[PDB]
Amino acid sequence: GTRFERDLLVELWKAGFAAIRVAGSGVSPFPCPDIVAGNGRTYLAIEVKMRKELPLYLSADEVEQLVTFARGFGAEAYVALKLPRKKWRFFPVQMLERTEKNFKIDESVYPLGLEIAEVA
Amino acid sequence: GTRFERDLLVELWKAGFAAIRVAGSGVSPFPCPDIVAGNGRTYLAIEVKMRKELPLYLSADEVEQLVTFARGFGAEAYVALKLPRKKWRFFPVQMLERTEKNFKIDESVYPLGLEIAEVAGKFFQE
DNA sequence: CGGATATCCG
DNA sequence: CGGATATCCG
Repeated sequence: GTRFERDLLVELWKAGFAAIRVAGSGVSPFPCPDIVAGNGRTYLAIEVKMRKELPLYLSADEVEQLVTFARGFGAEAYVALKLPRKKWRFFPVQMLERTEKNFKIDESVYPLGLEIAEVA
Repeated sequence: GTRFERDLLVELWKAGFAAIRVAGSGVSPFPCPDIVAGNGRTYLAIEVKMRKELPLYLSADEVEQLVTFARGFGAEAYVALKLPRKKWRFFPVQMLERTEKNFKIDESVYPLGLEIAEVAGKFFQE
């Protein structure tokens, strides 16, 4: 829980990123994203999710907010997803699938996600 | 809160930055700034300070950690200082005055600080 | 958020 | 070295 978020930051740090947890932006009612990270070359805006199983559903609003932040900041928008017994896995927002009104990572997308080492 | 960070976040947003306050910005063993901001081309790591009057003293450790973070992340390190009845002013770490063991912003340096519009203007540098 | 000590400026 | 401030830690 708190455990796996610590694990995610420690993995990012070991991969060479300085990474911070976000408290807020002072202008929006919601804190976005969850983590921002940079290594001097690559910058990441990360929405962090844990799920007991697939699929992960994301609202259109939450994907829009993440993409808008990433564009305004100069970062790559990512979703980090933790499943039980699995390592953290990273999905560029471009990998998300659409539902009628929203977004998802289902069984067909999950295998395409990246290990932190590849993101670097 | 603080209400100071909040007010600075609003000014950064008005100046075209996507800015965020850093959480657990004291309880961590690793270096981390108060605010991190980007506008698509410029990246800032900012230590935020409010004082009734000059000088602002800054510890060697606080400045070293700010520089270390900014180097690892890929950002420019700045101190943001608010004095009563003055707008926020931004100081690149290279601009800080030195005391015997630490750092400060005092009467000689305060006038050289940048207004938020000049920081935002870095967008157009190559 | 605030009380008390360690640091340290001048 | 005296007193202002950074910092710790409940």
